[PDB]
Amino acid sequence: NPNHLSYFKFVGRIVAKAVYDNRLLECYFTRSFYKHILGKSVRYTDMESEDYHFYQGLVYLLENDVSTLGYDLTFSTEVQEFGVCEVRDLKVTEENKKEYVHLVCQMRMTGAIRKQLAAFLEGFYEIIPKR
Repeated sequence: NPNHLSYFKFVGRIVAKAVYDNRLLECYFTRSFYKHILGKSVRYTDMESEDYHFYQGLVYLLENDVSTLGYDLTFSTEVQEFGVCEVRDLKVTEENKKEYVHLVCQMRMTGAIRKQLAAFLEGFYEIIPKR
């Protein structure tokens, strides 16, 4: 849909109207999307629901030495958004991997939905103040 951001802002308006009216909707959003609507970071365990084989890659990253990978990595990942695939920087090391897994999970979760999400939040905060 070429207008999709506007429709996400509309549905965000309808969600904030239901909340303002104190009326229950049959919405069942992910914990990720509620975190996005609260401005909270996601956690790597969220990838388990969104992309199991990437969570599994991170679990091979947790509790294992980088030497198990057999090739080097850096802070960059391929993301499909709107059907375009692009390699995006996240800013690897034993200190950074704590950050690599966080930012790569951000990139993989938001990259493909970052603009839909920002439109929804624009629809939401119009009616219900963020604070």
